[PDB]
Amino acid sequence: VDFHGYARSGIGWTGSGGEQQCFQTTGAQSKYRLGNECETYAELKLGQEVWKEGDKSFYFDTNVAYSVAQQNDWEATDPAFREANVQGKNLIEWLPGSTIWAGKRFYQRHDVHMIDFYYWDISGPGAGLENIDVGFGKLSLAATRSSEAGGSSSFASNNIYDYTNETANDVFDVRLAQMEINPGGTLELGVDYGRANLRDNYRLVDGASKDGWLFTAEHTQSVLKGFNKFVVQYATDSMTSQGKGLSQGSGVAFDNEKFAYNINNNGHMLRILDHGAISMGDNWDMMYVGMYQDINWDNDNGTKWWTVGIRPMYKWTPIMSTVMEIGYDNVESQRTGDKNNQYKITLAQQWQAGDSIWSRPAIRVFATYAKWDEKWGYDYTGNADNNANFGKAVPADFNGGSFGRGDSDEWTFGAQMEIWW
Amino acid sequence: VDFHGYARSGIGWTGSGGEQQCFQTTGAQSKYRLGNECETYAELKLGQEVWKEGDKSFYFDTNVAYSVAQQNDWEATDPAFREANVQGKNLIEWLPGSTIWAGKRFYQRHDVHMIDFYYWDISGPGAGLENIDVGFGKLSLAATRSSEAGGSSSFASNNIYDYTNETANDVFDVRLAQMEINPGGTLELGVDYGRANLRDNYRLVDGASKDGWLFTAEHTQSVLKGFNKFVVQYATDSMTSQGKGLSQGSGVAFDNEKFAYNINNNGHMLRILDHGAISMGDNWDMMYVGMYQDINWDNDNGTKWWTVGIRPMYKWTPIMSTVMEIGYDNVESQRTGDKNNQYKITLAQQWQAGDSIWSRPAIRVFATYAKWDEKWGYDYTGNADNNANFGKAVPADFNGGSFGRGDSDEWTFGAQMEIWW
Amino acid sequence: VDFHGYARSGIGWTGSGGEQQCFQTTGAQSKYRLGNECETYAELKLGQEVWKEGDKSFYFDTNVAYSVAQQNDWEATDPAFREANVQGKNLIEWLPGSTIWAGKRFYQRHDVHMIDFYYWDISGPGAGLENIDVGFGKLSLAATRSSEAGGSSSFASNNIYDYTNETANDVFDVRLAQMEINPGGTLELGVDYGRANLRDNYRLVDGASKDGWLFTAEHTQSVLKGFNKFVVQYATDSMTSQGKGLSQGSGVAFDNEKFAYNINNNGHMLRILDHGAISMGDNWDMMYVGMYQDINWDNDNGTKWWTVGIRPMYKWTPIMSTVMEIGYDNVESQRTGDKNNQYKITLAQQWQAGDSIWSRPAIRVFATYAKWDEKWGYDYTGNADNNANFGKAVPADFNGGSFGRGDSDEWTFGAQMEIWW
Repeated sequence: VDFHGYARSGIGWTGSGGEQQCFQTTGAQSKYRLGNECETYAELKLGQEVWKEGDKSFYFDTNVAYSVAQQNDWEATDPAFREANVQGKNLIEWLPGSTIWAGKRFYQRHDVHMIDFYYWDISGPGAGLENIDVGFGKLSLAATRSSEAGGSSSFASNNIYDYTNETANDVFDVRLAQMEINPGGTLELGVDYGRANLRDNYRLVDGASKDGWLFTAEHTQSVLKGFNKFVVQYATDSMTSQGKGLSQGSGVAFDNEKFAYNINNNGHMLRILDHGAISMGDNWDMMYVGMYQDINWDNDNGTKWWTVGIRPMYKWTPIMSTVMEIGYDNVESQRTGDKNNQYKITLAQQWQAGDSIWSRPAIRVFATYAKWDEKWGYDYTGNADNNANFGKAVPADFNGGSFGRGDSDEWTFGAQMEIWW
Repeated sequence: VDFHGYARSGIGWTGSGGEQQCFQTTGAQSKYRLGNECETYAELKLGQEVWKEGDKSFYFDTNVAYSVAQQNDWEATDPAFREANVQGKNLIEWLPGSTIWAGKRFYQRHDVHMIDFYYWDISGPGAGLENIDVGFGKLSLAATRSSEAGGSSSFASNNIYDYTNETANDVFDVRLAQMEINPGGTLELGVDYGRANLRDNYRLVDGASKDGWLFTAEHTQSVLKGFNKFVVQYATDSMTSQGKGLSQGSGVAFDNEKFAYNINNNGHMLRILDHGAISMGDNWDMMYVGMYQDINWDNDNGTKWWTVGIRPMYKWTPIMSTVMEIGYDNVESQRTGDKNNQYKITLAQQWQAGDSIWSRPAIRVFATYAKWDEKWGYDYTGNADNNANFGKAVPADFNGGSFGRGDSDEWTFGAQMEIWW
Repeated sequence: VDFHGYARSGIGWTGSGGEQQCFQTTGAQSKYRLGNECETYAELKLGQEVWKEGDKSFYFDTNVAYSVAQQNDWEATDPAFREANVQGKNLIEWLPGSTIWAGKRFYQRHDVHMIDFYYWDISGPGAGLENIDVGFGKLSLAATRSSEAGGSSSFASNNIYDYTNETANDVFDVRLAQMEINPGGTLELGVDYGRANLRDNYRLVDGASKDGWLFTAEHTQSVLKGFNKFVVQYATDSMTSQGKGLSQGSGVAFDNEKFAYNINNNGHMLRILDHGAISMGDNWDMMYVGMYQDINWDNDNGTKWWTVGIRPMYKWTPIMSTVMEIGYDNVESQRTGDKNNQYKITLAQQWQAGDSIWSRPAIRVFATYAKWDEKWGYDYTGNADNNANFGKAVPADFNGGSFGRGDSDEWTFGAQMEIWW
């Protein structure tokens, strides 16, 4: 039985009082993690090679995830059964070294550690033919699925509230990788096409985006005993809302009172990313990220995002270090032109099982400080029926209420463990 | 740590549109599985021999099941803790080779693969003395439990709605097996007696069945490098509703609005079964089933069921085959004499880890087609209070509404994995 | 992968009718377990040493618990993710043999088997430095967390119902152990300080206890090839309600209708305990417990508790025994001076994997008998709004209703498995 996973768990306090709090800029899609995570999260994998005959083999893999608030011992929770798939390597003579798989599986996820941001992830139930050797590089094919809460209707109606049927979306993915465009550099290219797949006779709202495209290109260059990736992505319509490769072609959302509202996503998004990890000598290691993301929608409710931060680690011993992280966000509302921003600074003393910034288990003792000044927010007051601006970007003082997080300060501090096995 | 289980997971599409659908005849208790399963289902077992001293040993066993819709990545679910038992072999000198066990355990289940039908299953919490050698065969004894949602009352009342207390049922099982009635053939005989066990002073409805019998006889004959089982079962009253060995002696049910209705089951059932798997040479394998089941109840709401189907596999290679399944159902309403029926045809190309129709992991690519013509259905419109025919078999056009599945067609197709380890 | 746990599961019946019942004296905090447990409970641990370099190592540990009613096969449940921590041994040169850990962890629990009573348990999320060698003994330090459902308010109000905010409590623990005060004897001393940690600006009710102390001293003396522990504990205010080391400094509770009531706990508690297990020769083993616990609160609603019982085992064979348990409780209401009491006698024939009263797996067949005479109870009739005595100790016949369990009898009997691996 193979046992693997990820887990993070801990204890913390807030300067001003009570249990620890975490800071994320309103409008951004990520927070700088170090000493800024507030949950016990864990994935327990148990897989096993069930048959091998020479080169031919069949691997079985599973993954059950748990997320709890870590404010008590006995914490009950509905766990999520995220993967249960089978991969068969070399079973097809004519296309050697390639795998065929089917099942619920996390498929080639591309992410950015310090921000816990995943920029290319189409995982879900699915199937595919992986690593076909095309000579200059390796070609892979896959189809995965997702499905939005409602968004379809049993009959034509002008009433949005009639569109409460779960509406399924399909994604077709093609990638070409490990192409050595230069010395030390590699190039991957991928194309994603997603569409809402409707039941016989159901209909979507008028103006519903229905489908879309995602185009990815990533260059991986080896450097300073580390690496540096530079990405460029472009998405259209149904691919813009999630922006990782999954489609939401229905345009319909829901208030907590189950009333439907309209989150139409026709428009486009452009992402420019560069992140990496380099070692500069024997006593220093450092991770870094820089990004610019622009979601411009037809309905003027997009955003323009900027981030940068660095995590330099200095090693006193092969198992004791002092890690520090500094990050900055700035988000501008497409609808109002106002700007939200913040910056975080964390200082931690860790003990890892490795001489790397990439090595875990790690045990930390830390202190974090953050100052923000947010001038806009999302209007979620009311009901999607009571409110006509439900879900729209509005200024901080709109109609005398307060929107946004304010212009304030805070510091927290505590102890935590983190680990992938 | 011993790791075992079962899991099935995949992706699919329906000809006419949307995610894949599955076909089961209204009134039948099973569907022909190949390319006709719509869930990710999985059982993860982790057991371990905890003590051995010679012949004497103690085994610990557990089983946690998960069922999800496989239409998304993160799918939370309440898992079911189905087994947690301890079996002690040879601990009793005077009755050698026998085991004593206690705990929640799946106990000697008899089922029919292609239809996923279990015809003899009394699993649940329980205890027993297993495999006592009686010379001509092996004798086993057990007591297991079940409990219906409500059906008991704290005081005598004429009001059904007063009978909302969980009512427990007990089962006492005795089997005698591995009797060689002929060359290559074996005979098992079993008797099940179930009864509702009431709390001091509680009462059941008038006319409540209260108890019942299940009688089983199964002959296993070795043939064509395979086998063929022929079963005959007979049940009375409380054993007729579930019809696998568990008792439901209260006769009370519940609408989604929690109103109680009366599903009295006095009557009887007779089942005739023959299924098996045979290899005809080196390039062909085939599974087959034939059944006739008649539930005749005192209230005229029974059914008369017929099924037949075959799954012949032809092997191109020791790991590539083409499997095909053809099945047919026909159910007649006891109350109305009308008949529902359907037939399915599936064609699949698989890759297994074996040269057997019985060997998994398996990875499939398939297409299924089904045509049905149902003339009767169950009336579930309304409320058990609003409706007086709530839950009764009624014709397709009864009071102008539509009951049944209709007279239609459809085809689906996709990819799936399946595996027991 | 290391696999460990605990599990208990089984089947039972009640003399007078229905599924088995269990007996616990109203007002006591425990029941004598043998043949008196009514659930399938289980903890599955999967941990693993992930890195070792000489003396230095990092261990990863997890624990998922399941509790079900064992009255049916398929029993769905929300499981509780109770531990997920990392312990690093010898990572700090200057304080050898000591461990630093962080994460959700069960930390040094002290309990009494036959009554399933835990008398010193501060487990929960947390962190600490363990086993520092102080020469005469070993010194350990830790901080763990808990959090009450509500009890805090966003603004000052006189209305209790305004205090519905989850209010977090912190605990700071210090222990000094393995001090050989005598030949064969050891002494542990510990101090716990708990307090409610409020969010900036929140307030607690007036009179709220807010904090408290727990003082523990335990002497472990080796005897009759077994041991005997003698404990003395003293707690004040917020430490009195749970009385194991966790703080509940808010004083607010909640009716099932979510109305808040006031369970103020200013006061103190004193506990005197002595329990142990001794072998007297080769054919006898016996566990025993004696306790006196007095919770005296400012609001007159405390209790004065007394227990004693013994579990003597006689061994016919190295794997067959006859175990018997006899227990007695007597609880007196501080508010009314009335007394509740009961006594239990169980007789069982077991088969263990060991010649010890402490050895499992065990498989039992038993019969239990209990007679009680309760003269007081807690008033839970009504609503915390409807009722002004909601939650108070009141006599058995108060206002003509019946409170308490009565003056009665009963016997049950069945089969069960129990095991820690």
